[PDB]
Amino acid sequence: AFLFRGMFKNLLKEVRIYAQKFIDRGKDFNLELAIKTRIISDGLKYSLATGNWGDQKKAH
Amino acid sequence: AAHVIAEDVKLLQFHVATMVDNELPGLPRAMQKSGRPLKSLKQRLKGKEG
RNA sequence: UCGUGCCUGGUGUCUUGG
Repeated sequence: AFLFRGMFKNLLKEVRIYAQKFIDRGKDFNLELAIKTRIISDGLKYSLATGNWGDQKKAH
Repeated sequence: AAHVIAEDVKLLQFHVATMVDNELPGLPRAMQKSGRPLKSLKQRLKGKEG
């Protein structure tokens, strides 16, 4: 649960920038490409693998 | 220009200073994009394993 | 009836040994 909080926050940061880059063009934005699958799937799989209870870039 | 040259020599000051010693008080640390701090020359001879 | 030879891994962490 401690993980999944941070990992879900990361993906809301992704869909954010992806909505932005797309509205500014004045076009329309699509969430299917915005949804970065590799946040959960890899974060979990990472922390459960190394043992480091965090993100990979702040793992120290 | 003085401002852009100051940025060049300060960041130059950072890289040259971090080469010998990668443990400064109140200073960012040299790290690889591979997610680890660089072993400076001082780190090759500081510790029990150097 | 033939003639060539030492390649060869670095980094971190947990478990465990006296």
